[PDB]
Amino acid sequence: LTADVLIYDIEDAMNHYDVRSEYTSQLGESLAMAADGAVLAEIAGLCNV
Amino acid sequence: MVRSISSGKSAQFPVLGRTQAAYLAPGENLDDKRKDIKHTEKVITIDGL
Amino acid sequence: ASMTGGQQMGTNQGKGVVAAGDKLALFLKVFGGEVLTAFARTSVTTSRH
Amino acid sequence: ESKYNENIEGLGTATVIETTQNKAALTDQVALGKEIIAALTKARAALTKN
Repeated sequence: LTADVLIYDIEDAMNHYDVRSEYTSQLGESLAMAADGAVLAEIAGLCNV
Repeated sequence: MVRSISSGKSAQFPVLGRTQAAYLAPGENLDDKRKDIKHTEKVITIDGL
Repeated sequence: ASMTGGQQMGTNQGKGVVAAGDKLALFLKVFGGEVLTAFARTSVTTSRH
Repeated sequence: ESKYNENIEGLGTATVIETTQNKAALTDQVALGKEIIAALTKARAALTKN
């Protein structure tokens, strides 16, 4: 499982904010989210379905 | 020219012009006549890389 | 009683723009000092796993 | 452009055409220079008036 971000440099030229740390954090939260949802689905269905 | 600017997307410059210099006949009003000053800018947008 | 020759700081003016509806019009929308980040999403891991 | 200049009628530009002379019969490499000289004088003056 993964998360990926590509950014045209020409936009980082004219930006007027950071977006680095924010991007990183969002990737991490995406990871954790995927894990939790996957698990819950698995127990719920796979145990009793 | 060549005047340089960082940060944002596009650039623009303000301009203005002339004046009207009139005598003030003593014992009269300074608020009597003002045609003020015209105000407009010209805009320039960069092209990608 | 309004005062004409109001000097019209911001305005289009120019020549052939006609219009001249209201004011600003010409000006710069500027915020460079802060960002709006999306929401932190909590999780159930590890804990009860 | 068309009909659009800057700062009301306050200022304005122009492009000076050659006065009563043709491009076809030209490229004689002599009359050309003279024509361009006088026309350029007219251009300079037209600038000064602005």
